[PDB]
Amino acid sequence: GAISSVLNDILSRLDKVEAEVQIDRLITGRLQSLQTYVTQQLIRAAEI
Amino acid sequence: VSMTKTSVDCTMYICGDSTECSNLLLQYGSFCTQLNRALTGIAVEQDKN
Amino acid sequence: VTLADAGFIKQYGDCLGDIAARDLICAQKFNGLTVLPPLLTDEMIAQY
Amino acid sequence: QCVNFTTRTQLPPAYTNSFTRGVYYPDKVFRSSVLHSTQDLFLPFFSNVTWFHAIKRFANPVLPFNDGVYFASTEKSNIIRGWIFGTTLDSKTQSLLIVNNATNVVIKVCEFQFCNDPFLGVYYHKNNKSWMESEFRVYSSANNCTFEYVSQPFLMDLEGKQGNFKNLREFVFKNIDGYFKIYSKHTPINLVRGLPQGFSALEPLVDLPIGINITRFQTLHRSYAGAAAYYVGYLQPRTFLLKYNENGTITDAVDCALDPLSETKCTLKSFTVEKGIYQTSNFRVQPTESIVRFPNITNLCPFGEVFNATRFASVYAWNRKRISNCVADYSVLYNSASFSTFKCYGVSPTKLNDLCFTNVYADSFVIRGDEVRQIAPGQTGNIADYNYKLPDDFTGCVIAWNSNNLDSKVGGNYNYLYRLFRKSNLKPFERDISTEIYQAGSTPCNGVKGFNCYFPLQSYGFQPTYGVGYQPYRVVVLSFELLHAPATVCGPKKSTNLVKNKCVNFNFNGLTGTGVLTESNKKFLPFQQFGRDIADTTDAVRDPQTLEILDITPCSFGGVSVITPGTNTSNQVAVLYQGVNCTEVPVAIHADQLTPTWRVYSTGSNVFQTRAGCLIGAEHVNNSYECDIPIGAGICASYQT
Amino acid sequence: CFTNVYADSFVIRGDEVRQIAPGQTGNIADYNYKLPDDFTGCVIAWNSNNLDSKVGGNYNYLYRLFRKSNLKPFERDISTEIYQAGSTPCNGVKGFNCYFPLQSYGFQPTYGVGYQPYRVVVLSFELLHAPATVCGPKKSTNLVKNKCVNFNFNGLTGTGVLTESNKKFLPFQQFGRDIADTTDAVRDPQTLE
Ligand SMILES: *[C@@H]1O[C@H](CO)[C@@H](O[C@@H]2O[C@H](CO)[C@@H](O[C@H]3O[C@H](CO)[C@@H](O)[C@H](O)[C@@H]3O)[C@H](O)[C@H]2NC(C)=O)[C@H](O)[C@H]1NC(C)=O
Ligand SMILES: *[C@@H]1O[C@H](CO)[C@@H](O[C@@H]2O[C@H](CO)[C@@H](O[C@H]3O[C@H](CO)[C@@H](O)[C@H](O)[C@@H]3O)[C@H](O)[C@H]2NC(C)=O)[C@H](O)[C@H]1NC(C)=O
Ligand SMILES: *[C@@H]1O[C@H](CO)[C@@H](O[C@@H]2O[C@H](CO)[C@@H](O[C@H]3O[C@H](CO)[C@@H](O)[C@H](O)[C@@H]3O)[C@H](O)[C@H]2NC(C)=O)[C@H](O)[C@H]1NC(C)=O
Ligand SMILES: *[C@@H]1O[C@H](CO)[C@@H](O[C@@H]2O[C@H](CO)[C@@H](O)[C@H](O)[C@H]2NC(C)=O)[C@H](O)[C@H]1NC(C)=O
Ligand SMILES: *[C@@H]1O[C@H](CO)[C@@H](O[C@@H]2O[C@H](CO)[C@@H](O)[C@H](O)[C@H]2NC(C)=O)[C@H](O)[C@H]1NC(C)=O
Ligand SMILES: *[C@@H]1O[C@H](CO)[C@@H](O)[C@H](O)[C@H]1NC(C)=O
Ligand SMILES: *[C@@H]1O[C@H](CO)[C@@H](O)[C@H](O)[C@H]1NC(C)=O
Ligand SMILES: *[C@@H]1O[C@H](CO)[C@@H](O)[C@H](O)[C@H]1NC(C)=O
Ligand SMILES: *[C@@H]1O[C@H](CO)[C@@H](O)[C@H](O)[C@H]1NC(C)=O
Ligand SMILES: *[C@@H]1O[C@H](CO)[C@@H](O)[C@H](O)[C@H]1NC(C)=O
Ligand SMILES: *[C@@H]1O[C@H](CO)[C@@H](O)[C@H](O)[C@H]1NC(C)=O
Repeated sequence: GAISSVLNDILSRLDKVEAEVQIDRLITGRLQSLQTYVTQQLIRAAEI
Repeated sequence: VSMTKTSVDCTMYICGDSTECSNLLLQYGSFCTQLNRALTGIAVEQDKN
Repeated sequence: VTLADAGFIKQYGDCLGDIAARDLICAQKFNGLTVLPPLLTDEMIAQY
Repeated sequence: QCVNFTTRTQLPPAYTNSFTRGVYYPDKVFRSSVLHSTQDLFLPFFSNVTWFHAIKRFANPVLPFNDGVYFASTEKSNIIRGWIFGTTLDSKTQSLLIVNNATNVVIKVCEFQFCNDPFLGVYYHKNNKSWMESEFRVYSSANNCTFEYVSQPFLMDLEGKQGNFKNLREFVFKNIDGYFKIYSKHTPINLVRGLPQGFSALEPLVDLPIGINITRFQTLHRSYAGAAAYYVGYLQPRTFLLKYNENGTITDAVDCALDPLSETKCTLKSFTVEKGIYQTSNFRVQPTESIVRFPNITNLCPFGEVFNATRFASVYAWNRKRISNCVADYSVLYNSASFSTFKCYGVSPTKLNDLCFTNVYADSFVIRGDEVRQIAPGQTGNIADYNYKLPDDFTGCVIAWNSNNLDSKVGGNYNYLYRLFRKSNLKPFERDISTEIYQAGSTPCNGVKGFNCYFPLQSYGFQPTYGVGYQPYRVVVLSFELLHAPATVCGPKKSTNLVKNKCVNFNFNGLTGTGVLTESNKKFLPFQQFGRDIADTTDAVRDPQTLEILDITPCSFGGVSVITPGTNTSNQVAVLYQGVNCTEVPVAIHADQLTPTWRVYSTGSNVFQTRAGCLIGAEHVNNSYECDIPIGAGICASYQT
Repeated sequence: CFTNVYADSFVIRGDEVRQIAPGQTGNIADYNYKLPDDFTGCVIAWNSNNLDSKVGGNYNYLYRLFRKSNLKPFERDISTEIYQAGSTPCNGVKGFNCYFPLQSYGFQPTYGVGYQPYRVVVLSFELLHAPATVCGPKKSTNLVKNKCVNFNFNGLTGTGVLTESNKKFLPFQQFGRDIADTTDAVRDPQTLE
């Protein structure tokens, strides 16, 4: 839901107040994407 | 008997070479240390296995 | 068995240039995903 | 009066190792029995602290104050009376004075013309048993001022009395966010000449709202058989981990980036580290400079031909002008107070000088002032519905101002019109020129008009009597698209020489990033500006001044693990740079920067390559043993004779 | 309650009142009054032509137009050094493309809104994380211990039992915090226990 996926593109085109509203998304979406990977790897590690 | 050990740099993944992103990531507290601790736990266990 | 990324030193000259177009583990590495080597090598496991 | 006594009197600058000084309570909050981590301006542990000593005749140098200062004096009998702070110190800029005098402290902020060799001094035993501070030869004039304080004398002559020991003052000064924070501590000390081994913390003393740029400072000796010395350290932005004991006193600390062991202590959040190997904050090479590469176009873009045109098109037939092959400067638009409204989408106007544009169209028209709201994307109303729709995902700026003072006429201006009706609401960036009669009644119709068969346009008779919201507004929309294509409009930013095979902060056309550039062999077609990775990040670029294609690679980085016996067995540690052929660690010299500030280990001979990375500060031995601490790929490490 | 309060007061044109908010930009914000990115406080403004706009022009109200660098948050500059807008260095009272750095408002009551003068006040406190020095009209209650109560000290509200501690807060400390960053202890503002 950010205006771009490229982190530097968000910074190249927005001011230090409006950028954070876009960056919080990329952070919250990426952070969720890691928590899914690590949960799936702990469950695979439990099988191995 | 094992699988590939992986360490994921949670700051470089989320905020790749952005300092202003890294200052926002710090607002979420320990989650990158929890992810690093979990993947280190898996990695140490592949040698134990 | 086709072992993708054993972790044995990607010394940049094998990961930039012509190979970089055809090697997905260089994109993984450049995004901070690192594959670590096993403690016991494929020789030590062969000796045991 | 000011006096020209002698000179600076030789070279007094000495050096010392500031062990564990300049730690202070980071916030006005109590904590106890806790390991607390804080990021602030702090004195680094084991820093190369500067030293000055009184031995006769002497003077005090003016010193930098960059990022804030730690000041201390090893003292007896009150020679150090205060400090001067500022940036020119000569009444051209206002500056700060702190002094303790025979009545009391002063803190004052003025356009001081300080003396070149400022001094204070006392006359001994002047027939009244008192010794008296007649001299205040510190400034000639204090021409204008903005802050004053006075109260009492800050002379806490401590216990033990009469100079039985030496007395250490410590101070920390942080000019941040217009507020000059002072912290301070007093302690007895008995060291003959150095700065003392041991731990102490500074309380926050006063917070002064002085509002001045301080780049330099000086201290103030008194004058008249006693002798004294002062230390100057410089703060840096760091992370510190503080051991608050059960009384809530900072009893010990770890400087989180002093050395690899201190960084493991800061990672595990403990003063003891168990025997093992620990991953810690990952290393990266910093950029050695910047590159900027915009097209070498020079002709200024035709903004006057849009914004100061003779007559604007009518909003049913809005004029589109293409701005291309030219240099813009959006600051000379945006800082012009003449614009009543200037709002942007997908960009902020402050960035329009940092960035290039694929192609640009200016759309230009006149509308009523209360309809200016209708020009923004997603809107509804006669303009937006029937004759000028922006797309739901527009990027660009809309800019508007009233033009009664140019285009409103007492006999009525009627050359400006809009469409009243349409069969269906228009697609974004459509233009409809047709004059066909609109069938508002159920019957078909023909000819010049019918009953409930309207002429489709409706006009406005702008007259300068009309109120705000009924006046004419000249409006322009700048409608660019960004970064995904070979741009030809740019800000006034000058390009640079290019450089390759080094880490650099690059910027091509406004695509900012950090990386190492290389001569690629990718065949980009003439319509392609950037090449992308599976991760949607840019991995190659066509340079906009010499038309070759450069590969972008992130410059060297990898994991750092620290190897240790238990801290109660030893403080020696070894570093594993995992994934690295470390013939680069010689390139990791601290001439340029690296993220982990420590780099002593790179000294060599104790460097060993492994399939896991390279291991530094541990010696390779041929005889095998049980695996004590596991590195990887058959290698282990251990602590032994 | 507030740690300490400062009121900032000044005059600007009404259409530049938008520049006083934090993160904003323009000839006021960039060159003479910047708020910090994390400002805590209130910005308050009103037109004052009816008190200090004058038919010949008021010219006692001035604003900086040039500076080598944009000023830091809550910085103030009194300097009158000539600004080198041209490529040459220069000296004296003026030169070609060397400007006196200030430019005056001229305020006459004929001006429209946006050009009219506004008196602006900014209140700039920091809250609760330090011993407070000035606040609201709320009357204190008596105090009670060893019972559950809805407490409120200096505006730090919460619910708990209150008890005589033996923690030694230093004179600069108002609150203790737990490992969890919750308030664990408080120094009472009427009896300093
Ligand atoms: C130490 O430095 C101080 C700052 O320069 C200096 O303070 C000055 O003290 C005198 C005497 O009190 C003041 O003079 C005024 O005192 C009261 C003010 O209400 C009036 O009754 C007097 O008529 C007179 O106006 C100065 O104004 C004051 N300066 C400032 C800036 O406050 C001390 O006197 C210095 N002490 C020594 C020993 O030098
Ligand atoms: C927190 O601050 C406390 C106050 O300074 C401090 O308590 C003090 O500790 C000393 C040493 O234990 C006590 O000295 C007495 O100890 C016994 C009698 O209890 C005797 O053998 C000694 O001769 C001597 O009389 C102090 O009496 C004691 N003060 C109080 C008020 O209890 C704590 O140790 C401090 N805690 C930390 C971790 O710093
Ligand atoms: C706080 O005071 C500082 C000292 O005056 C000031 O730093 C100065 O900034 C200017 C503008 O950049 C520098 O002038 C030079 O600018 C560049 C190099 O930075 C050159 O191309 C120019 O030819 C020119 O020589 C000063 O050299 C610089 N001084 C120092 C010691 O760094 C800050 O900008 C001031 N900040 C505020 C908020 O007032
Ligand atoms: C302190 O030294 C300065 C020189 O560094 C003196 O300034 C000079 O004063 C004479 C008049 O006495 C002038 O003719 C010179 O042109 C001045 N030179 C400069 C560089 O300004 C100053 O007068 C001395 N102070 C005292 C009290 O004698
Ligand atoms: C700084 O001090 C100077 C010198 O007193 C002040 O300049 C005077 O200002 C008044 C009022 O405008 C004039 O009548 C004088 O002729 C000025 N004198 C000189 C030598 O310029 C100046 O106003 C003060 N500035 C501040 C902001 O305090
Ligand atoms: C401190 O820095 C100076 C040069 O600035 C150097 O000569 C001196 O040896 C340094 N001292 C230490 C302990 O590194
Ligand atoms: C002694 O004190 C008085 C009163 O302050 C003063 O006038 C006199 O000058 C002092 N004596 C000397 C030698 O200064
Ligand atoms: C538009 O006209 C005004 C008044 O002549 C002038 O100040 C401004 O610089 C002009 N802008 C352009 C882009 O022509
Ligand atoms: C860039 O500048 C050089 C030197 O003036 C010139 O030869 C070259 O043609 C320019 N590049 C382009 C794209 O025109
Ligand atoms: C660590 O070493 C100290 C001596 O320096 C000893 O008293 C302590 O018991 C040791 N602890 C462990 C866990 O080895
Ligand atoms: C290990 O032994 C070999 C000979 O087998 C020798 O060349 C090498 O130098 C030895 N290793 C070290 C660390 O000296």
